[PDB]
Amino acid sequence: STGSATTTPIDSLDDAYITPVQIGTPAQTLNLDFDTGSSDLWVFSSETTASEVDGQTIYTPSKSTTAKLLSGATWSISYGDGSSSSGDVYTDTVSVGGLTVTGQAVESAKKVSSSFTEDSTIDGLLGLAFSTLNTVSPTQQKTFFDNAKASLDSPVFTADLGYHAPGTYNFGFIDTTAYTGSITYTAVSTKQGFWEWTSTGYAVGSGTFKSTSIDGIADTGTTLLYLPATVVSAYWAQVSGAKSSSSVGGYVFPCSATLPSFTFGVGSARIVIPGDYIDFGPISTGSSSCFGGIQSSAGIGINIFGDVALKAAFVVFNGATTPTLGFASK
Ligand SMILES: C#CCN(C)Cc1nc([C@]2(O)CN[C@@H](c3nc(-c4ccc(Br)cc4)no3)C2)cs1
Repeated sequence: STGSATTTPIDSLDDAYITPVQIGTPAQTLNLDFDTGSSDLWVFSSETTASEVDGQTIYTPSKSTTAKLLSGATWSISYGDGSSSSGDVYTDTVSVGGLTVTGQAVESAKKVSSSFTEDSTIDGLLGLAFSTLNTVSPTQQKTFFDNAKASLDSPVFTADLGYHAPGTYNFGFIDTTAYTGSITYTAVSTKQGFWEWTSTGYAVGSGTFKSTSIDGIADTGTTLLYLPATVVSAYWAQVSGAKSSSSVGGYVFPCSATLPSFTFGVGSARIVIPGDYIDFGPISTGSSSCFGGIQSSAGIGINIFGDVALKAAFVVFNGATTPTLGFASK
């Protein structure tokens, strides 16, 4: 089997991408944030504390003929921004882009933190990291991909995120029309539960390439590109007036600037992030200070190839017995 679904930016900055997911019978369609950096499929629901729901579409398990309480199971998760959610668990039929998993754990939120409430466009998350990170207790649950894997034509999914435009998540096949050149595959470590790999270096703008190993994770659920402070400083040093602002929480730059590209290495191949992809616009409405799309990982303990990087590429998440990541230009 295969599936194919369109993913759409939630706003004009590409802060996140949402993909429609069918849950239950009859289908209840919720728009979920596919997150290769976590492993829980959780939704706003009829159980979510009413004051914490503000415009989201909710899953109502009592209206699904295929829903079953996963008795005694609970879940609780926090994300890198400090947001969190928790609740109980149903199993139900879940379909993405025509690909169906029966008995998928659907984690129903009883509580969500303020950043989730405030984002009316995100109805929940669909985790696509390794199932060893799933938070359901006492019986850990598998991701949608892990459950689908054995049925897929090939044990892969691909992320083809757009820049200020929709893109595609495919399951079970590689769309050879969706990229240019070849896909370069690179080894993955699953030891931390992430799609963790080692970039071979970077370049700023038209500069020469610096060969240096950069461990990090491919994370569709993170907006920005978080890299070591040395690399990030070398990038922003090329932008007049750019500086790290403790009050804003990262590098800002004059909105009057044109930004240089940023290249990262994948083996002997290179992915070039256009400068415009690094512009996240005014820090507040009307400001002439703009927020940078490349930020230091120093406070977080891990480098993160988030959407800024991934949307410059066609990315293969190969979940074969030895997992690998593939990157192609597009
Ligand atoms: C600090 C620190 C150390 N590490 C915990 C950093 C890491 N963080 C991760 C994620 O938590 C998983 N994917 C990202 C993600 N964030 C979301 C999200 C959050 C809020 C809202 Br509102 C909507 C979506 N979805 O995915 C970040 C992996 S490693």
